[PDB]
Amino acid sequence: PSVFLFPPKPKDTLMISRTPEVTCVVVDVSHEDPEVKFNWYVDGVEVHNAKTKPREEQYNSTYRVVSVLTVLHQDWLNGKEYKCKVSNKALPAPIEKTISKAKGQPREPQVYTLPPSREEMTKNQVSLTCLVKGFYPSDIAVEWESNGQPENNYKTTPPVLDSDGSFFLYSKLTVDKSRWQQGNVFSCSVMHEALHNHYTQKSLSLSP
Amino acid sequence: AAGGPSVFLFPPKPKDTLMISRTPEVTCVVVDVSHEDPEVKFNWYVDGVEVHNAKTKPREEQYNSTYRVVSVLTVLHQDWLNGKEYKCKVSNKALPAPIEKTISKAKGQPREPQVYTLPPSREEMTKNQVSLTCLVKGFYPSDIAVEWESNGQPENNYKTTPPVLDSDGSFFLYSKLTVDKSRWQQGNVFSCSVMHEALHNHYTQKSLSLS
Ligand SMILES: *[C@@H]1O[C@H](CO[C@@H]2O[C@@H](C)[C@@H](O)[C@@H](O)[C@@H]2O)[C@@H](O[C@@H]2O[C@H](CO)[C@@H](O[C@@H]3O[C@H](CO[C@H]4O[C@H](CO)[C@@H](O)[C@H](O)[C@@H]4O[C@@H]4O[C@H](CO)[C@@H](O)[C@H](O)[C@H]4NC(C)=O)[C@@H](O)[C@H](O[C@H]4O[C@H](CO)[C@@H](O)[C@H](O)[C@@H]4O[C@@H]4O[C@H](CO)[C@@H](O)[C@H](O)[C@H]4NC(C)=O)[C@@H]3O)[C@H](O)[C@H]2NC(C)=O)[C@H](O)[C@H]1NC(C)=O
Ligand SMILES: *[C@@H]1O[C@H](CO[C@@H]2O[C@@H](C)[C@@H](O)[C@@H](O)[C@@H]2O)[C@@H](O[C@@H]2O[C@H](CO)[C@@H](O[C@@H]3O[C@H](CO[C@H]4O[C@H](CO)[C@@H](O)[C@H](O)[C@@H]4O[C@@H]4O[C@H](CO)[C@@H](O)[C@H](O)[C@H]4NC(C)=O)[C@@H](O)[C@H](O[C@H]4O[C@H](CO)[C@@H](O)[C@H](O)[C@@H]4O[C@@H]4O[C@H](CO)[C@@H](O)[C@H](O)[C@H]4NC(C)=O)[C@@H]3O)[C@H](O)[C@H]2NC(C)=O)[C@H](O)[C@H]1NC(C)=O
Repeated sequence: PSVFLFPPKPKDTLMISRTPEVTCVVVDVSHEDPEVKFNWYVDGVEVHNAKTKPREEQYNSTYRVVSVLTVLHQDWLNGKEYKCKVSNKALPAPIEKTISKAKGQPREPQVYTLPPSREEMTKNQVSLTCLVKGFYPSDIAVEWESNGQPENNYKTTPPVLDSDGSFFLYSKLTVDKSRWQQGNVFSCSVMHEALHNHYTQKSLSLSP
Repeated sequence: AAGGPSVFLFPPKPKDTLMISRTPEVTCVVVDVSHEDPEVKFNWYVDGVEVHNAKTKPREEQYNSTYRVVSVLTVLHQDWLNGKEYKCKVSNKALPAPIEKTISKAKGQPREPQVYTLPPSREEMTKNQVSLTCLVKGFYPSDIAVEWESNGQPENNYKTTPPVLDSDGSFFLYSKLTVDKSRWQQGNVFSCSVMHEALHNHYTQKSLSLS
């Protein structure tokens, strides 16, 4: 009976309206004995606002069981540690796992939008590029929007270690050449802990 | 022998397979050859046919007090690019049966990358350093080589992202070259070179300069 501990999603830790959650999912719990207790700790203290979802049989007839702990944005961003502690009857030792935010002095990313190259204008789909460089540590969120809705067709590289010890990444958003040619404005939104309000937005549109 | 000698098979480097003036090599490396049983025999096979052009290196002693033997098979660019299988067979009397390893190019229909160069953002023109971007878009499979040069010489203060899987099943990546604002101001020309099996001549080069 083995444990997996998942951290809150970056964007949930960065925007205070959202709810960051730490997840403790126990997998491979027998029919034999299947009951399982969850106790949660922040810097070694007992918390009791965990919402635990009932046992779930897979096809592996083996049961999965999830305890979700809601956390405070500042506690996570300040580096506090979260331990999940699981008590099954199916092994003597109640067994445990910790996580916390990755360490490192925050570095503020620079965000730059780049129009498509003139060679791509022969195609009827074109690429809009968002470059995010100089950030540390690497937990980040990047998204594209237009006129207040999210834009589907994009993909973001994973962070890449630059020469100066900071990270960079690129996000490519693909759109119809027509929408670009009509002067539609597209925004790159970036969320990172070293930004003011943890948020910035840079716009991009067909220039005159 | 540690838990017996063990074998590792290394493919050629992509660039060597793609430029025909370079020499692509498959390398078979055997480690943990005991002092009691120090002889090792390589047999090479390409699509199940033995070849005899391999170049076997002496036999070098490691600090664990145990041997390392390397054999090097030169391969044909087009044989590798056509998907042929390379097979190393290693015999040593510390082993009950000979060990064999197989290697070959990543499979799948090739697709040609498009290469676009993007100048630095106007907002970056405040800083001392600016970023020149090479977008390489739509390629399959993912083995690729991307380099930056200026006046024939490499630049090397650049980083390439790994291939990212795109929505249409192909890959793309970006290559970022960081340059002194002054060299970009002077009109210095920079060039992104790409090597990939679906390019004409396996090669292309896109240039950008100021204005
Ligand atoms: C019975 O069948 C079920 C059915 O589930 C199956 O799920 C997938 C994999 C498909 O096969 C489905 O078709 C199928 O239905 C089995 O359930 C699976 O069990 C395995 C093993 O127990 C788990 O694999 C582990 O995965 C986690 C990370 O998984 C996330 O991403 C998965 C995509 O691959 C996704 O499917 C998962 O749902 C999970 O998603 C997370 O969900 C949480 C909460 O819901 C959420 O917060 C997140 O949004 C989301 N996160 C992500 C990233 O998507 C991982 O823990 C495991 O990796 C460990 O082991 C490797 C060995 O080293 C290593 O590569 C990893 O780094 C990690 O290793 C540990 O890492 C750290 C250091 O970094 C350290 O603590 C440790 O020292 C180190 N080493 C070890 C040994 O721990 C592994 O990849 C599946 O996730 C799980 N599926 C689901 C849906 O839960 C079940 O196991 C079967 N029973 C049997 C065989 O008995
Ligand atoms: C005794 O000593 C010897 C000699 O080692 C040297 O001397 C001692 C005294 C120390 O000082 C050492 O530090 C020193 O290295 C030991 O021999 C070592 O044995 C281990 C295994 O026990 C081998 O590990 C394998 O490593 C390869 C990658 O190795 C490259 O990179 C190393 C640097 O990181 C470098 O040291 C190697 O020389 C080799 O370098 C490459 O060389 C080629 C040509 O020679 C060159 O073209 C390349 O440019 C160059 N590259 C680099 C980066 O330098 C690794 O691939 C293996 O991983 C596979 O196997 C693992 C299990 O064995 C598995 O966990 C992995 O996931 C991985 O699995 C593979 O996955 C791929 C992809 O999916 C798949 O295609 C494969 O089928 C699959 N293969 C397998 C087997 O599953 C592996 O980790 C060391 O290379 C080797 N060292 C040397 C120098 O040869 C020995 O261990 C010592 N024994 C005792 C008892 O002490």
